Amino acid sequence: ATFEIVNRCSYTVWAAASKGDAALDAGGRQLNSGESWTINVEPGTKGGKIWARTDCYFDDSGSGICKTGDCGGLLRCKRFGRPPTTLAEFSLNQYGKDYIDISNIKGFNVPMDFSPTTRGCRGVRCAADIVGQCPAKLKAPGGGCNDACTVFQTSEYCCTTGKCGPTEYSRFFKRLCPDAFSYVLDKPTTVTCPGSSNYRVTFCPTA
Repeated sequence: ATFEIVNRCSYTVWAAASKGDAALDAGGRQLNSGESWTINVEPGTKGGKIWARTDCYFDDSGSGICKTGDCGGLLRCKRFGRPPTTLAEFSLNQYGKDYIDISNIKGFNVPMDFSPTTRGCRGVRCAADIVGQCPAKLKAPGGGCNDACTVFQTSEYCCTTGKCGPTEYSRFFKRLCPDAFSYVLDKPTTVTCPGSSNYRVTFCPTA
């Protein structure tokens, strides 16, 4: 499977890509404005994610920092990212089907489009101006908009039981971004496409 991570943002970003315990394809890139990087994701791959890192410096040694989605300090993300981050997440070939989906459970820090490039199903999207109306207590350290948990690490906000519920915060994201997860116990927003379908990820969708 191929994912086309297109960067439409007016700035530079370091798209990111991990299956959490490892990179997915090349793990990390940097695209300037209007650039795409094409990664081959392994078939049957479970639980990969793609996100975007903001405001960074990495040497000729793949280290450094990013105000957002910093993955243990390194270009080539082999590990998931530091909050706050719009979460592009897929599981492929789990019995004929594929699972695409965007989640704000890890916050928001860049608008995204995750859409199939094949025939089959729908893409999902979360391009509202989150940073723009982020509640000030979610107001982000880097230039994103943090999630309750990353902000209080309280039970409530963290679903630190299993038994959960919605919060005045979870719905800010949900009022804004309905097709994405605003919390764990969130009525899943998954979009089951066809097996082996190819996708396209877009940073700063039409707008």
